[PDB]
Amino acid sequence: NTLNFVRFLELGLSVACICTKFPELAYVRDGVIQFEVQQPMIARDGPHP
Amino acid sequence: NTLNFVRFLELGLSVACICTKFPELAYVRDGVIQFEVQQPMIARDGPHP
Repeated sequence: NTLNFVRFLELGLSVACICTKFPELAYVRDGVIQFEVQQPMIARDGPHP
Repeated sequence: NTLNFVRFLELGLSVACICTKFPELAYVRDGVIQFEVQQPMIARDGPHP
């Protein structure tokens, strides 16, 4: 018998991740990702600060 | 992220009010509005007034 080979991209699970190659991953000590998120405002009056 | 800007008139609440600009509102002591409603009547007989 001959096996049926699966490629990772053919699967439906491949949508849940963003694959990227990186040859110099053995030299990396610690990687970080930064975020900047702002929020809207509601203007009111009365006994509300 | 980029904030999404909402304008008041684009809402469906804007049909519930008639907005108008008024620069000298702070010099209004007591703004006033009137109504003049008339009513019909029924002609009848008998010893009624």
